[PDB]
Amino acid sequence: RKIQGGSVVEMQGDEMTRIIWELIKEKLILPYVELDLHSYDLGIENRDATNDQVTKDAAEAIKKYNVGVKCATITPDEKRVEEFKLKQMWKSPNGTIRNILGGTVFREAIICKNIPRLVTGWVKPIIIGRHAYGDQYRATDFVVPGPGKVEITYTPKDGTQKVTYMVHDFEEGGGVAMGMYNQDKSIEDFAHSSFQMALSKGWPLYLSTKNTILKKYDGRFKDIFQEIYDKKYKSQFEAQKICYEHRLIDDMVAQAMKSEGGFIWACKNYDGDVQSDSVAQGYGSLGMMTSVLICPDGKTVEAEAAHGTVTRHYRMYQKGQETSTNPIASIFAWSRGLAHRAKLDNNTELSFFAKALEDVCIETIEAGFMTKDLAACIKGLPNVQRSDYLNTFEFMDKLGENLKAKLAQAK
Amino acid sequence: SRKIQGGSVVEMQGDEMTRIIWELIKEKLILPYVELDLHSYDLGIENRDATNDQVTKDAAEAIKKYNVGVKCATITPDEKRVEEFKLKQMWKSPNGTIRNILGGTVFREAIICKNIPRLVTGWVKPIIIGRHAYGDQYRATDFVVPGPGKVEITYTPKDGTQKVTYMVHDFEEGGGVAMGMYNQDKSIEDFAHSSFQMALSKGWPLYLSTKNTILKKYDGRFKDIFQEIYDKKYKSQFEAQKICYEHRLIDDMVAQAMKSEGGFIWACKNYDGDVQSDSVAQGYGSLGMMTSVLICPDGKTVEAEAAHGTVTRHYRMYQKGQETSTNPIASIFAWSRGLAHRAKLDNNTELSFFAKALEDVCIETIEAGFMTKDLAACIKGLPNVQRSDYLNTFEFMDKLGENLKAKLAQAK
Ligand SMILES: NC(=O)c1ccc[n+]([C@@H]2O[C@H](COP(=O)([O-])OP(=O)(O)OC[C@H]3O[C@@H](n4cnc5c(N)ncnc54)[C@H](OP(=O)(O)O)[C@@H]3O)[C@@H](O)[C@H]2O)c1
Ligand SMILES: NC(=O)c1ccc[n+]([C@@H]2O[C@H](COP(=O)([O-])OP(=O)(O)OC[C@H]3O[C@@H](n4cnc5c(N)ncnc54)[C@H](OP(=O)(O)O)[C@@H]3O)[C@@H](O)[C@H]2O)c1
Ligand SMILES: O=C([O-])CC(=O)C(=O)O
Ligand SMILES: O=C([O-])CC(=O)C(=O)O
Ligand SMILES: O=C([O-])CC(=O)C(=O)O
Ligand SMILES: O=C([O-])CC(=O)C(=O)O
Repeated sequence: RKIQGGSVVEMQGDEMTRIIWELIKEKLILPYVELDLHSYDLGIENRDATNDQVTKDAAEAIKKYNVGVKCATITPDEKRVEEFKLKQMWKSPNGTIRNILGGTVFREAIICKNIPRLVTGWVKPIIIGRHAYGDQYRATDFVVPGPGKVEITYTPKDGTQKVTYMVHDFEEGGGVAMGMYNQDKSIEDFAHSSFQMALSKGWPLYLSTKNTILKKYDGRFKDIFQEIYDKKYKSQFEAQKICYEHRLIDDMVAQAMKSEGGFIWACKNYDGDVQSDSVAQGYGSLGMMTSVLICPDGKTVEAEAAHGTVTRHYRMYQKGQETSTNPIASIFAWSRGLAHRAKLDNNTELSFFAKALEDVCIETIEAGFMTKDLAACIKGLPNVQRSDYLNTFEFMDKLGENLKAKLAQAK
Repeated sequence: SRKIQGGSVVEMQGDEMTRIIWELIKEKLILPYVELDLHSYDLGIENRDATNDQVTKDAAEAIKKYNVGVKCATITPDEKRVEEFKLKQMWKSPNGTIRNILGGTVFREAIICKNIPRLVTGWVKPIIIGRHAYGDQYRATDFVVPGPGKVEITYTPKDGTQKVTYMVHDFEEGGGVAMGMYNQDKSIEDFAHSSFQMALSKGWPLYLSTKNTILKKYDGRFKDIFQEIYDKKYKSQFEAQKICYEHRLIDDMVAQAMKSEGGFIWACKNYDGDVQSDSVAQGYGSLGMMTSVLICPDGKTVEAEAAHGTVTRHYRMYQKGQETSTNPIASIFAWSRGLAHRAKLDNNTELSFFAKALEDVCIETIEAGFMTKDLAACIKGLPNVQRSDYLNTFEFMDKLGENLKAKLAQAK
């Protein structure tokens, strides 16, 4: 009999990750777990067919059932419009979901003992807490077609006192302009999540901004964090002998690069996006990172891989050429979602299954069976032979066999 | 004098630890050997406050006139700096002010010594960042939103046609923050040309990073302008030199850079060039070992600087009587790169030799085992560094001065 899993929102995606997602459900999930599975096809063609309504529906379902697991998706630009004959240049589904749910996206490498890093000093984990709301990911941007003025205006709801600011007077030619924003409550929730995560690990917490340049916008982040620290967390931090520090982002990225790891890094949305990929690659691979959106309600989570649809590998797949795409991040999307589902429901067998799934992945790699990205960590990319790694499908097969044995040996 | 006649140079003095080092460089490495028509602007925080920041604008105009500026790191004030110095205003970054006036691309690259281990194992070839020097976050209009209300952004055509208004956000609960930022077509085009030309001159591929999937209009403009200029002007030359141009999304690009062997030009939007130049500098060894030169679109005007800041934390150690070991190399290369460009403009052979000899002295000294503590930590690991492994700030300047004097004396 299969494990009774409960309610989980599943979002399918695009290109190489869509194929991997199918293999994960077929070989690793469905043979062992029966789920109340609420599935939403966020493939690009279905998003286009539904005028992106399928994306909004999925987000509302995550809010209802409190657990979502999402496959990487195409965010379309002009080249994608021509490729898929799109009606519109749809917004990122991740930006849409995060805008609705809010919260902090926590990202952390998945570590194997036999995988050398590219950054020599990182012997302890770096955990990025990426603010999931606003800034560049909910911006209003446009092409300035020629000479003219761009202004930004604030009108208070108690229609008494409006302010207009000059952004730029385009005297010659055109260019681009944009407005973006963030909300106090969202920044407050982001602070609370970062302080709580640091206390949960017993590690120092660092916030990065560029408040010397964006004195008002980034100053608000720095001020809210410091206020919340002083009033709610300072004594707990002092009790655990850990600290909280604000740093300018350019200092911070260099400090992280030379650190030993073992800190929480609170990142504004954009910095969290960019630096999580830098950090993932520094440890090993984009295929070896977890990403979990923890919503401010302390109950709803959305788990995903940090990487994209791996288009470049997909193009090799389309030509029949052998590919070796790392599926572990996609697998930990499922394992982290199912683990949270089990924690909500006190589902003992599902908790065991989710941890066993993660253990199989680590054990398999550490025994010497891995995809090409990890073989390249060990040997160096010029020295990688075909005999050093498994292709995507061989590796999925090896994981399937090792999970079968683990679950059988457990019964 | 019998010194090298070096010509006209705009000098911009700065703050905290770099101000101390800056004077040591002039006193020990420059002025004993080079006679300069020095146009000095004190961009220390106190003189900027006293002149209501006018000294900063005057300095930028002087760089325009004399085509060469060398700049010390400066404090950009926030609330805490206003309190520390009782400033009249939260002045804007002098770097932003100068760059907004001059425009161009800031090219940044590590300074490599053969005995200094990297933190990033793969980087055996140079990574050159071309940072767009204009616009975006560094000439933004940002403000606090004090409570519920609407933020909108409007474009008013100069030709009288219909104004366009877009909603930014309806704040329905509480306040927050909002901002507008922009960039200009001509500046983006100049940024493209500079990046393509740098790639061809070094003979390396070029990569532009944006987030055009998200900022489809704003960043799509960068991508489209680069691609059109590539197709119309540079693609044939790239193909002849066996190199390529590619646009990549920024999160892919930073991971690609991490695992690369190096050997590429990286065209960065203003903010990314700021942040990633610090990450790259540290990856090769130290923030003290990176050059930074703003190359203006006129192909004649340059401003050289270090990429790091005023090193406040070391300055605080100096103020309390604690020994410091701050790396001056980036500050020295600001002078050497500025003087080298002055020499190129003037066909000044002796000055060109002096500027190269100055850089060689820095590299030879470190490779001979004389270095500041950051570089000793590269070799031994910070926990294993002993006092005998390095020289303090002043000792290292003295050793460079000794080695420069010896090199120039042998050269005659
Ligand atoms: N969360 C999301 O849904 C998400 C995130 C990012 C991007 N995207 C979307 O994904 C599409 C492609 O974006 P992109 O090419 O910039 O980013 P990407 O899909 O993350 O791939 C970039 C490169 O990273 C390496 N990589 C990423 N994941 C890997 C894995 N699982 N195994 C092995 N290598 C991996 C590969 O490098 P090599 O080529 O060197 O092998 C790959 O070509 C775009 O349409 C974008 O909008 C979606
Ligand atoms: N171009 C510019 O004018 C510029 C650029 C950046 C910042 N700033 C300004 O500089 C001030 C301080 O900013 P910050 O502390 O964020 O950045 P910073 O001055 O670059 O220093 C940050 C840290 O980097 C290391 N570092 C930087 N330069 C070094 C050198 N020459 N030798 C050895 N180590 C070096 C030190 O790390 P450890 O503490 O670990 O030793 C230092 O504390 C601020 O007022 C800021 O506005 C100016
Ligand atoms: O923000 C992310 O995590 C990935 C992204 O930019 C997109 O969804 O296109
Ligand atoms: O951009 C403008 O038209 C004026 C302004 O705010 C600036 O000099 O940054
Ligand atoms: O932009 C730079 O090169 C350094 C910076 O942010 C500042 O001047 O405060
Ligand atoms: O923010 C608003 O009020 C409407 C809008 O532009 C969005 O939903 O991003």
